[PDB]
This record gives sequence, structure tokens and C-alpha cells, in this order.
Amino acid sequence: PAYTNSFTRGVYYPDKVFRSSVLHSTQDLFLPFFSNVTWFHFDNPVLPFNDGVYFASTEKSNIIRGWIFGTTLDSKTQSLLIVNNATNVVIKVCEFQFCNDPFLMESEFRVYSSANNCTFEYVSQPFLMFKNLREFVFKNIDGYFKIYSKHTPINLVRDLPQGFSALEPLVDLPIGINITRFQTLLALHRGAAAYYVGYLQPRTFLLKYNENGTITDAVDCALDPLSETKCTLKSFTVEKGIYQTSNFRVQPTESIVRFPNITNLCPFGEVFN
Amino acid sequence: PLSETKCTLKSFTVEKGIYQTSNFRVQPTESIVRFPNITNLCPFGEVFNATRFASVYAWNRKRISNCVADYSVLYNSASFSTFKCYGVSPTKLNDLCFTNVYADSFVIRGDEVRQIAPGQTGKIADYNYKLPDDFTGCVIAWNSNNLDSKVGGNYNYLYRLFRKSNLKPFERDISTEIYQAGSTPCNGVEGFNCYFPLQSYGFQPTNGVGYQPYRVVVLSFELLHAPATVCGPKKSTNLVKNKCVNFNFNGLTGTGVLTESNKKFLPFQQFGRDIADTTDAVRDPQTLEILDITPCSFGGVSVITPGTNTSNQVAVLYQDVNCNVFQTRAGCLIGAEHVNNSYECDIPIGAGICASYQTSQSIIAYTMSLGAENSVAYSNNSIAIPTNFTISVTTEILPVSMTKTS
Amino acid sequence: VDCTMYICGDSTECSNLLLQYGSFCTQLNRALTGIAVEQDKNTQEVFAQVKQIYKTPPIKDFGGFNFSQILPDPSKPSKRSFIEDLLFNKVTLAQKFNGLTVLPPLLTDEMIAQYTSALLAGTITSGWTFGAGAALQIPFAMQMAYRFNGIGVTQNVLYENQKLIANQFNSAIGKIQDSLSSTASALGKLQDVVNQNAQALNTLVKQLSSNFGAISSVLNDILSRLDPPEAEVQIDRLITGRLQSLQTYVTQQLIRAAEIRASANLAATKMSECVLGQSKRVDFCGKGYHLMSFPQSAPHGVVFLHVTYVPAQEKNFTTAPAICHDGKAHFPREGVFVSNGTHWFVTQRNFYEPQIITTDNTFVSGNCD
Amino acid sequence: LSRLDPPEAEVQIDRLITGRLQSLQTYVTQQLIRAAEIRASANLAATKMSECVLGQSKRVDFCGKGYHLMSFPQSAPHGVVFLHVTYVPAQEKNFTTA
Amino acid sequence: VDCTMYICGDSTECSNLLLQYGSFCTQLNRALTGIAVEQDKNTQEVFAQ
Repeated sequence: PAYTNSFTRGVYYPDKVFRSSVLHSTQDLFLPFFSNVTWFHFDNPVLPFNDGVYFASTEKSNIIRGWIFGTTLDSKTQSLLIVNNATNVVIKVCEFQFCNDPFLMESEFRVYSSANNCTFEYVSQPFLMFKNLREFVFKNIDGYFKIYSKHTPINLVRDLPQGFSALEPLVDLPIGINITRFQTLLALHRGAAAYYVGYLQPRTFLLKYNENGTITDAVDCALDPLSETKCTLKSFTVEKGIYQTSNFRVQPTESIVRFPNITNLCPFGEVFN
Repeated sequence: PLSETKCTLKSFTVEKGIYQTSNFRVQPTESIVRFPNITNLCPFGEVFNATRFASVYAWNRKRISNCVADYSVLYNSASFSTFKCYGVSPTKLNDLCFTNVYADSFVIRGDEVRQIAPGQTGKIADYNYKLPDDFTGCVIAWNSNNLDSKVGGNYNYLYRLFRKSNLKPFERDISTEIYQAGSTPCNGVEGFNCYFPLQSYGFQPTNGVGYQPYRVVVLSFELLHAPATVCGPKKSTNLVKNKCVNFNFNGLTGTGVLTESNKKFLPFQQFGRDIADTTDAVRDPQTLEILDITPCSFGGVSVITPGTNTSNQVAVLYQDVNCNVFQTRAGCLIGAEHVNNSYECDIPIGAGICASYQTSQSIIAYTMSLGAENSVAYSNNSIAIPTNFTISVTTEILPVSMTKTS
Repeated sequence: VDCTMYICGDSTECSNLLLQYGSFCTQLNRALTGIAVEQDKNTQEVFAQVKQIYKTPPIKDFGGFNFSQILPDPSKPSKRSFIEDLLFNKVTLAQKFNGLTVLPPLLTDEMIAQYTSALLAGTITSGWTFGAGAALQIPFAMQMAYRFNGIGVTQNVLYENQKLIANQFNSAIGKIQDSLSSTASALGKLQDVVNQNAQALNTLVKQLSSNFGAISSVLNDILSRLDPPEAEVQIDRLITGRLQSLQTYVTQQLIRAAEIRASANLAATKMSECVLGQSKRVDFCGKGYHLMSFPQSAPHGVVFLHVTYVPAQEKNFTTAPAICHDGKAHFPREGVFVSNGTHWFVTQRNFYEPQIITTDNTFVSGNCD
Repeated sequence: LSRLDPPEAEVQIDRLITGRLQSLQTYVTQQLIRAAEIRASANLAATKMSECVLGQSKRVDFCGKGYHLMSFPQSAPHGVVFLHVTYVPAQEKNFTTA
Repeated sequence: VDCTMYICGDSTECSNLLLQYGSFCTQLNRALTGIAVEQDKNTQEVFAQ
């Protein structure tokens, strides 16, 4: 439903260790280029993780008020909170009840359902104050939680802009609630939304850092047999020729086990009967 | 310098020609220290055991920067027992300066300290707390037995217990009904196969040492991609040029001369490297200038020889050492009376410069020579006729077979 | 390779694990620096077949033959030459850091060209006399004429066609920078032999991210994180793969190393024959009958310029290998007989010019039939 | 194998046995490009082995510098010790052509 | 000759320890594949006449 081309985005640093102008490779998880993406809007249904999230918001809107990263929607499977109180990134980690559809002359405070069992409260500088475009990266294996974004005004209000851009380490968090599913957060004042959620999986990249230590290009080791060669000559531009790069075979399916003919006939059972 | 390849071939005799030595930099002097000026040493009250570091599903976040990072200001504030460091040295931390640093608190159970690790398998692994394998930092638990142990069972934190499948690595999760694993769904009525994951603790000091909680800090820090000023407390010196000294610019050491440039470096980007994997442009965070690390290793040496048993005076070819000296073109030629004559070659230097031992006397070098370029008869009506003989031969050896191998 | 700082680097106990232990990196040096003297010796006899500069004469008035592409000229820094100006920006490349070094060559790139500047002079000045010894005079026009008698070309024709040879020779010389002014892949064998060293250096350095059974890839963590009277075992295995990677690098260099000399002895021999002496052995220096060459400089090689006598515009003439006249045979001194269907004529093998059947051009023997 | 135990000797044996025949690897490479240095010097022996020796052929700079007379061969390994008599004239006259 | 097919086969932990060595595999191919163009250029330079 509402598939769009995942062109170029979905990058991040593995960590910040210094290397510049050097085509470097790791084994991490990244966005498959030229894949689908979930364009969801009036209606905000629940979404399973599905082994992948690359969130992207829309412009023309300061309406999105965080996320519902989810399991089941009441108070029984411990909790998050990510909002903005129009001045600060308010992160409660409080246990709020069944706000399956929380919404907000300032109308707010429907999401506040059960203020009990608060065990972290947070206030910092806000994530974001032709409009800035938010994109985010959302995962879990042994430790923490990311916040990775960059915001740029552009045209093409609904569809994904092309062009390649890095993402940045902002805000990193050891919380502790391993994930099934998710859902968004928005507001109202007294629901016509748009956003994107991607998918990443383990896949080798080759990364370009610039003359200054910043991402400007990357390639994928499974998109085509072309970049496979780029994945094994450690370079972008290869020369007219032929390059043995990798190998294949046929996987096994049945995995039979065959043994000699049966009935060597222990008379063990006669003493039981 | 003539006696420098007797031991390279490891023998008490050296031959004739031109040899090699050890290396050539130019003699080093000093070791400058450059740190940015942040007055703040980092306060460690509300990260390390102040009064309350709450849930296993809720950590006390503080964005930690704009202070000077140091590692020996922890052990006072808590009762530490375990230090477990990855991606980094445990004690080279004031020998460095990081970028985008964190100090990150949480709490574990005492029977399952073991699988707080990048992927030990068991019941520790799909319902809480999860980060990829590429993490640089320390893992620090400590003793605490006073405040988090009541007389009636600890009902101060939830933990989520159920989840279906797997993930990518790094996030967090709210939503919160009765869990569904298989058939007979819930829809908020709590039927069968609708599990109740919020299940009572028993953390008490009367319960054993394996049944205690353990508050854990896991340190988190990274080396030099954003411009940062977090640098450690080993205070500052002056700044020098035209020399090869030890420095430390924000966490990357090196070996090279700082020379000036003129380029328009984009002013939010800390360091850089050129085409062949070496750091070309270094930022200092005080004066806002960009220096170029010209690699101070530059130089080659040679030595013109006849040997030891024959003599003990030298002719020099300091090749890439700038300069009785003379200057020919494969190097700086000392030990060498440069003469103005021309003879045959014994020890070449280059561009037709050869050295030899001729006529107290010293080894001399010179420019070589072809022979008699003359002007003999060009008359149109002549041709040249040789007729005499005093016979011998012009020899050469020529090789037929040689050795085989097995 | 300075061995210990490649293996360990600035550490006592890592070196003090390396000394129950004979002379590996001793003999690895004596492997490597043993080859290191020899490429300079390979540089030695590949140009130094003369014994100083022949100075080219200041007047350049050689019979109409232009030479403004191959002499050096003081427009550049007095030593490089005109084709070489196009050359030395067409081969572009490691660094100096941890582990390694780059010694300079023996001769410098300014004075590699110095011998070449010498060699072009005498072979314009005196010709292959200076392969022998003292060199008599010769003017260039008649030498070329005397040069054609090597391949059976009757040497009147060079006097007889002096002007037509000129511009064909000249524009062919200007064509060779035209053959390389745009781009060629034919720089080729120069370009990779530098390049395969660089990746070899790069695949030398990329080894040092190894773990090889250890819990690290840096040295000092093994000092820090565990105990030096037990964690020397963690050093102990980390030695040997680095020793192996050095062992491979000395090896895989050495195979290519004297493979270059085995190519270079062929290179100096063509410098020996086809620069000095107007050889006879066909298909050996350029496609066609050999005439002379003119060598230039290179970053690590040599580029020859050859000149060949290529026939063209054939016209088949009726022939017969024998003439009988008063019962006796008549055989040509060289060449064969031809006729234009009407009258017979005498010419040489490789250029058409008829003459008249005389007593001179032939000799007799034997009976007829 | 005896003192070190095969769990923590296996990363020691990892590049002990795998590295030892990397040292006649040294030797044969040292052998053959002395051997092929003579296997082509066989051909360089063959340059003036027979040509200006069994009889006479007529190549400049392949019968020695000079117009050649003959030979008388004798025994050697990496050898047969020629006397290639090549006739470089020594002293120079003229006679005046017309 | 493959690196991985010659060492490993139906295993992963074989190849997982091999990824510590990882330069050694692509070391060997550029050796061996270089022989392949070496053999071809020989067959070229003999009979491309």
C-alpha cells in the first residue's frame, strides 16, 4: 500500500572513528536502495517492526508529536514516551494507558491517560523548530536507542526527494524495552498526515567519506552485479574489463539420513510383559 | 660512515663503491601540548549513584558535553566492582580527546550479570535493551545494597517480558496491552494464551547475592568526526612551526611538521585526509587556523667506499641531506675534493659524475669522459685503408648448463 | 622494511619475545636490500653504454630532417625533452608513515635524461662508431644513405629522393605525440607496475587490522586489558601472521622483482642493438625492416622510437630465374629479372628501378638446358 | 606440541607449520633466476656457440665486434672457453678514391 | 582456486574464523588470476604475428 521508491537515504555512521577520503567497508544494516517504502497518512494504523524501520516525516507540519513504538496499546508491556511540549523534547518513560488514538486555544493532553509509574522524565533542546524534513532510524540488538536526523526544506511535498545526504549522531539512549511494533504521534488544535517508514537488513556497504570526514556517497553489495565489483575493488570507478568477484552454489533442501535395514530385534520387551 | 655496511653484510671487510646507512629525518627537539579551553571538569554527581537511577526500562539521560573528560574521577562516587572496556584503552583516556561522549546508567539483576554482553544467548535477549556490535566504551557495574531493597518486595519497576521476532539494532518501545503469542487473541479481555508479562519481583538482601540488583554504567565515546572541545585535563603549551614535535590535536597523534596553507576549509569540519590515507589538514580549536602536517620523515644518505684494510678516509654522498663538501647530483658530496679534470669512472655518482681514489691524498670526484673527438680528413676523393697485423684474440666465456634442484 | 617496528613497534617485551630467535628479519632485510641494489644496477647497464655526454652541435641544420621533438631544450629546466614533457604527467601514483619507507633511486629523473641526451647526439653526430670507441665524423644525410645498404636498399635512392623522405619522417615524428596527446591505454605496462606495488603496499598495511585468534588488533590493549605473565600468549600468536604477511610480501615482490630484470636485460639489449647497431634480425625492433632508433626517458622504463622501411604500391611484373643467350646461363648479381610483358629488365629485391641486362649486372656459369 | 597445549598452542601452530615451507620458497626463487639467468645465458652461449664457430655466418654485432675468423672449443660447465677472433682494425690510413 | 571453497565448505564458523584473515583470500586470486592473463598474453605474443 502506497509504495514509493526508496532512492538514496538510510545512512548513518557505525561510530565516529576518524577516517577521511578512504573508501571503507563494514558489515552493518542499511536501507536497500530501490525498494518500497510505507507512505501512510487521516488514518494512522499500527505497524509491526517487520525487521525494519527507516522513518521519514513530511514537511508543512510541526504536527507530529513523536512516536508510539509499540507492542499492544494499554498499560501492560512497559513503556516509552517521545513528545515535544512546543519548547523542549519531553521524554517521559511513564506508563500511559490505552491511547490507541491520542490527539491533542491550545488543545492538548489526551495522551495523558495514566500518569502513574513514571521512572524517567526528560527536557532538552528540541529536535526541530518548503519546510524542514525529518527522517529517523529505529532498531534493537544488545544495548541502546538512536536519534539520527537532518532537516532540509525542499519541493515535492509528498514524494521522496532524491539526492544523497548523511545522517548525524544526535541523541543516544540505553532505555530497555525490546520491540514488537510501532505507531506514530500527532496532534490537533481546536489529522491529514503523511510520513514514511523504511526497512534495513544486514548488508555490506562501501562508504565514501569526504575530504573532511563526512558521508557523500555509498554503494550496496547486493543491488546489482555492478557494485559487487565495486564491493571487491574497493573503488567507485572500475575499468572496462572483467572481474572475478564472488561465487555461488545450490543450497540443500531435504537433508536425508539413510541407515541399514531395520529389526536387529532386541528381546528387551519380553521381560516387561 | 664507511664502517656502516661491514655489519650490514656482517663481516670485517667492506668493498668499493657506494653504500647505505640508517635513516634521515632532521634532529628532533620538543613535544608540544595543545588542549582547548573549557573550564569545566565534568561533574559526576547525577550519573554515578546519587540517590535514584530508575527503571530497567527508563534511564536517566543527560546530554554530556562542554566539559573536560577524565577517567579517574569516578571511583569516589560509587562502590565499583567491575570495569569492562571495549573499543578503547582503559587508561589512555586522558591521552585522548573524544567526540560526542556519553555516560550511560542502568541496573541489572544479579543472577544474569553474564549475558549483559553483545549477544550471549538465553532469557536475556528479546523483551528489553538492545545496541549493535560496533560499540566503543566501558561497562561498569557497582555494589549497592541499601536503597533498592525494601521489606515487602520491590514493586518500583516493571520489565516487559514477551515479544515475537527479531529486529535491526538500536531502539525503544511503548505500547502496552495484554500480550498475544499464538492463537485465541486478547482484544483487551485477558483470555487464555494472553499472557500477563508484568510479574512480581523479589529483590531483597535476605535473598542471596545472586538475587541482588546491580546498577551499571556503560561509558560511550567516539574519536574525532564532529568538531568537539571535550579534551582531557593535561594542560596546554605553546604552538610551533617548521619543526617535527609531538602534538595532540583533539585526539589524533602524528609525526610531522606543521606548515602553513591558504585554503578555504568548510568551517564546521574538524580534520581531513588526502588521496593516499594520511591526515593532511589539522585543526587547532584556539586560534581558528588549519595547519598542514608535512610528514617530517624526509631524507636519504649514501657513502662512497674503498673499505677498511685499504684505507680509513671517506668520501660522502649525503643524498637527501641538503648542503670538504661539493654538490653533485645524486647527493651532497663531502670527503671529496672536487677536481676539474676528466678520467674514467671507478665509483659513479650520477650525470657522468664518478668518484675514484687518485692524486695527504683524499678520495676525489669528477666528471667523466668519452675520448678523443677529433677531425680527420674529409676530402671527397679519399677512402681509408688499414693493412697491418700483430695478432692475438678478443675473448669471452659463454655458459652451457647449470645446477638442477630437488 | 624496518622489521621489528613492523612486527611490534616501540615495545620491549614484544621484541623480547622475538629473540630466542635467530635471524628472520635480518635475512628478510638481506633479501630485500639485496634486490634493492640490483635495480640500480639494472638502471646502470640499461643506459650507461657510453662514457660521457656527447654534446649536440648548436646548429641544427641536418639536411631538412627536423628533430625538434626528441632533443632536450632549455625551455623546461634544461634537461627534459619534448616528448618527455608529454610523458611525465601521464603516470600518476604510497605514503611515509608506520612500518615502511621508500628509498630514492640511485640516479635522479633529471639525470636519467642526461644519458639519453648524450645518446641521441652521437647517433645523430657520428653514428654507430661510438658503439665501438673513438668516433669519426659523418654528416647525417649520407649516413642514412649508408644506413640503407644494410637492408639491400641501393643507396642511390636516398640521395635520389632526399626531399620526399623529409616531411614524411617529420610528420611521423609529430604523429607520435598525436598518438599519445589524447589518451592511450598503451602507457599500460608502465602504469600497472607502479600500481601493483601500491596495492601490494596497501595489502601490506591492511593486514594490521588482524586479530588472528587474539582479542585485539592493537598492541597496547593486550598490555592493558590482561596480565603480562599470561597474556604474552595473546602476543605470541599475534607475531606470526604479521611475520607471515611480511614473509608473503618479500616473496611476492621477489617473484616480480627479478622478473623485471629478466624483462630489463631484454630492454638493455635492444638499447644495445637497436640504438647502436643497425641490426638485421627481423621483427625485433618495430614492425618492418629495422633502420635506427632514438631512445627517450621514462619514469621507470624506457620508450623507444623506431623507424622502419615499409614497402608500398606493388605492381607485379613478369619474371624468370634464368636467361640463356648463346647457350649460356645468366644469373643476376642481386635481385631478379622482371619484364613489363614486353622487354626484360634488372632490378634489386626491394625497390623498383629497372636497368639493362649487361655483362656487369650478371655472371655466367654452366650450360643452358 | 609437548609443553604448549593444543587449545592455546593452535594459534601458535597457526603460523608455525603454515610458514616453514615459505623458506625454500626463498631458495628456489633464488635458484631459478640464477638458473634462468644461465638458461638464457645458454642462449647467450648459443649466440656465439656455433655461428662464428661452426663455419661462419655474417651478422654485425653477433660474430663479435669485428669481421670474424674462427674458434677451437674446450670443456667446462657454465662454459666453453672460446677465442672469438674478431678483426677490429687498429691503425688507420687512407687511399684516395676517384 | 577459491579461497573459501578450499578451506571451508558446509560450515560458517569455518568462514567466521576466516574473516579474521580476510586479506589472505583476495591475496591469492590476484596472484592466480594474474597467471591467467599471463598465459593468454603468451599465446597472444607468439601467434599474433
